[PDB]
Amino acid sequence: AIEVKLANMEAEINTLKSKLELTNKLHAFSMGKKSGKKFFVTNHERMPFSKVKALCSELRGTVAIPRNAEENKAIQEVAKTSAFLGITDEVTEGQFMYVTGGRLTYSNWKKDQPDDWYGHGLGGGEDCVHIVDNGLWNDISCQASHTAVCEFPA
Amino acid sequence: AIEVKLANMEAEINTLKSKLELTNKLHAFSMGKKSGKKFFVTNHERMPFSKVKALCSELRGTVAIPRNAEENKAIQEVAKTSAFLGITDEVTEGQFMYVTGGRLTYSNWKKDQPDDWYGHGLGGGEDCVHIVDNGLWNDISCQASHTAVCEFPA
Amino acid sequence: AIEVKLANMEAEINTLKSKLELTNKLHAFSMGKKSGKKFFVTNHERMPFSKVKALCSELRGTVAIPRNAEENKAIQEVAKTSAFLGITDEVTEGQFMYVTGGRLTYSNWKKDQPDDWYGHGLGGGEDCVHIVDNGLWNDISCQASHTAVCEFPA
Ligand SMILES: CC(=O)N[C@@H]1[C@@H](O)[C@@H](O)[C@@H](CO)O[C@H]1O
Ligand SMILES: CC(=O)N[C@@H]1[C@@H](O)[C@@H](O)[C@@H](CO)O[C@H]1O
Ligand SMILES: CC(=O)N[C@@H]1[C@@H](O)[C@@H](O)[C@@H](CO)O[C@H]1O
Ligand SMILES: [Ca+2]
Ligand SMILES: [Ca+2]
Ligand SMILES: [Ca+2]
Ligand SMILES: [Ca+2]
Ligand SMILES: [Ca+2]
Ligand SMILES: [Ca+2]
Ligand SMILES: [Ca+2]
Ligand SMILES: [Ca+2]
Ligand SMILES: [Ca+2]
Ligand SMILES: [Cl-]
Ligand SMILES: [Cl-]
Ligand SMILES: [Cl-]
Ligand code: NA
Repeated sequence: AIEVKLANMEAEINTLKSKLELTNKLHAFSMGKKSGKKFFVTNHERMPFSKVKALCSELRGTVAIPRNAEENKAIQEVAKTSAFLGITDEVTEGQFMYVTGGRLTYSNWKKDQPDDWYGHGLGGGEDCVHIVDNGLWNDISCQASHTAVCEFPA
Repeated sequence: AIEVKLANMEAEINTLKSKLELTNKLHAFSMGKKSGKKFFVTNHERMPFSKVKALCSELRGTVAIPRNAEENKAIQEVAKTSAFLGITDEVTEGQFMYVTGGRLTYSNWKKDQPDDWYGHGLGGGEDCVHIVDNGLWNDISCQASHTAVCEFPA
Repeated sequence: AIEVKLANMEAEINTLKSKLELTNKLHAFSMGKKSGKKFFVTNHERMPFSKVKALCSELRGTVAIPRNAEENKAIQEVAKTSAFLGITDEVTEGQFMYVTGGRLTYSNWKKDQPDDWYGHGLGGGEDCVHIVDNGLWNDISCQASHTAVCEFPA
């Protein structure tokens, strides 16, 4: 009986694993995930960049990053309002990098941006990035609060 | 070795438990749950209060209860139509109580309400409570059908 | 030792089964599944009929099928755009059948449809069906791309 029960629990475990995989697949689908496309999700809450990174990390995803015009539009649509992007120049001023490492391969900066502005009064300049009107990018204070949009693999 | 096999399966189970918790957190996030805020959800189905309590309990949740003006607005936005609240004066006419216990702390009654109206000729007065698109409360018959909105802990 | 651990593992597995069922129930509820009604879900992606079938099947559901005017309205509500239905006459031209088997009963064809049109130039006639804007049906090429909408049991 002991070995028979053990073999059954292995089957129970494998069955639950496939069932949870199905649950995740269905959830992604109902939330709009498209075939061969990473999917962006948000709870529409505004918060400082540090909280956005922690929260997406907690969800096993990353802070949304547009790699091309298409993805930039996808993120804009999900957010509906201004959201943070996983891009910053905290490591080297003026040199924007993906929070997930590397130099930029695509950008959609607003005219006269990035300008590492200090006038906001929160302290320091501007090392974070958010997507504003018309999907254009603006460098903004990481201390500022904007929409949290997380990314999951295609 | 059965002991090793058993240890290995315990580990597999712990991983599934972690993945399921992740699934639950992502679902809430994708549905708009705010940090430190309660999670209100609805299927937009109107039904008698009895139905709503049973439904929310089945989901291990409870009928939505606004504890302040903020939450009242949040519930209003999710329901988008008239929704029952987890408040009734069924036990003792005149003394409204939370379905989860205790005397009302916050309220937002409409003018001329509660009137424990009997004119609905549906049987008895009005011992339940529902919200209107305006956000104000009105006592209504528990036998009437209104939107089901369940809440989950912050 | 061994037998006690096995008993606890059985218990751990059952609580996991229980929690997963609850996750599935909550997901459906939050997506709008009405009591005693089947529930329709879509990711708003357009794709050839064979892909829609494959996808719904992967999710343990089937391509949406309107069995009456109410369900037809429900499906158009969910689709928001032209979507394929689980109905075709691929087996025997002129005799529409449900993908899950059986001859078509309730129908809601647009005037002058079905017409097994060839002029589309995709090759062959029209053996699939899609619901357009207004809820009416049209036979269309199974090779054309339309919104994927899956249904799950009441
Ligand atoms: C939301 C936004 O774009 N803020 C920018 C700020 O980052 C800075 O560039 C400033 C320059 O004066 O202009 C503002 O409009
Ligand atoms: C939706 C609503 O407000 N219903 C109320 C009803 O509860 C009762 O108070 C009645 C007075 O006869 O007035 C109605 O307007
Ligand atoms: C979308 C739609 O209704 N397409 C139809 C097509 O199926 C075929 O019937 C054709 C014949 O003139 O008319 C088109 O309007
Ligand atoms: Ca079993
Ligand atoms: Ca900077
Ligand atoms: Ca700037
Ligand atoms: Ca009473
Ligand atoms: Ca009363
Ligand atoms: Ca009243
Ligand atoms: Ca335990
Ligand atoms: Ca045909
Ligand atoms: Ca046609
Ligand atoms: Cl900064
Ligand atoms: Cl009553
Ligand atoms: Cl065809
Ligand atoms: Na979900």
